[PDB]
Amino acid sequence: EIVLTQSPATLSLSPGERATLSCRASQSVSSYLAWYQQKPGQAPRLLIYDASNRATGIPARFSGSGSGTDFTLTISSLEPEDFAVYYCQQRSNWPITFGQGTRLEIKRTVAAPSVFIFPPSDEQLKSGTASVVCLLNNFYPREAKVQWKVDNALQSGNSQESVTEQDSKDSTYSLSSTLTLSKADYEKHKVYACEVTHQGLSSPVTKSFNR
Amino acid sequence: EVQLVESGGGLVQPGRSLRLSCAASGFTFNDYAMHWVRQAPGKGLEWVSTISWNSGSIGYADSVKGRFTISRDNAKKSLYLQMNSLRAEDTALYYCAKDIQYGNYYYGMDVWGQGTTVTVSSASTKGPSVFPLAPGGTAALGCLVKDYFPEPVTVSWNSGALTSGVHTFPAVLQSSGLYSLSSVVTVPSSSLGTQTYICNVNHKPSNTKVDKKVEP
Ligand SMILES: [Zn+2]
Ligand SMILES: [Zn+2]
Ligand SMILES: [Zn+2]
Repeated sequence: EIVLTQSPATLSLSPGERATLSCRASQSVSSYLAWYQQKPGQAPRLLIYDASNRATGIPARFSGSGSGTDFTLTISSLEPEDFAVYYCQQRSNWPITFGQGTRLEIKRTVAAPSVFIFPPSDEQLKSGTASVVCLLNNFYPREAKVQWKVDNALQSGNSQESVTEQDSKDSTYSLSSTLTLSKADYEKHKVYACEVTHQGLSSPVTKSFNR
Repeated sequence: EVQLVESGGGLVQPGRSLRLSCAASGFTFNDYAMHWVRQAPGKGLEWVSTISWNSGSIGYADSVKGRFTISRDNAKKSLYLQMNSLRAEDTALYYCAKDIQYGNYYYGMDVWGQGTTVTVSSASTKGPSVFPLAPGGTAALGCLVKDYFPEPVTVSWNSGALTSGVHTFPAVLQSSGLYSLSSVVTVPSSSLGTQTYICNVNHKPSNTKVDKKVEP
């Protein structure tokens, strides 16, 4: 098959700035290179076909260029609706293949998260499991370090985190971190703490409860 | 209106079969090449199959050959996919898509459906448990939606009357093979004694609706 490599994987830019997205093929695809936009929850949208032709109704700020193996989608002055994932697709050769995408994210001023910790419920503890949840609300950039401490000892391997899509109103993120223990283990400890490290925080914020 | 509408997705075990339909209206279906394209949760697009307007030319993805059969009915403006001996890694959202190609070499998928989700698993469907994340200026509260299979679960707050400040997080696949998500909302602390907060959880695959009131 023809492999298409997209770079960069992620791109952070402000509205009004220019976006330059690269697609490179493992062998020539001539001009048979299309570009797609895809928002979360939504089907893909054709932007460009034949390397450089805009699909019907696509704003003029979208332009494609290239031939052979090296292609570029340029968005000359970014709009808020332009922040999405972008895929290239070749139509030269069986099988039809796609790049793995470039995620285009809104660059925003730094915003520190507000942090909340939740103990497990009494309803859950009867089932023999304890989920401790830590919430970071409305922060930018996406990069955050959230660590769990139990009786002040840093935890490892026993939590998972999940992040929302960029907010359509304020361009921030929200994040959950979930600490999972057995009820038994949970009841052996005294203090449960979520320590959060972020560019918007001069020093780490810690939220805790005593079981 | 120009529409493509797919259906037939479902949860089936490995080795079993599914038939997908893609019903078109509002454009000349018989003029165009049609495609099936699939997308795994969190992943990129992967082409499955293609059929020309006259059904005389057909293409298949490599992982799919000998197992999947594409077909169309121009008079019914419908496109089909017979999927045989299904595997876990066939799990995806399946799209049908119309090409712009018309007597030329211009290639582009300009009209897409919404997708039908196919889940291939040995694991039986299981409804969630719903636990409160109780509130401790601005407060936060939520619901933990734990141990369900398969995706999706949907969450609303106060039967849809609360939307501002809500964050319903992408599910996580736990080592148990079961999914978990939290849904949160931040609220003014002042309203905690006065305002009622209920999360409405729905898990269609198990017919589960749960309303959990979340309190101090
Ligand atoms: Zn190859
Ligand atoms: Zn605009
Ligand atoms: Zn928020």
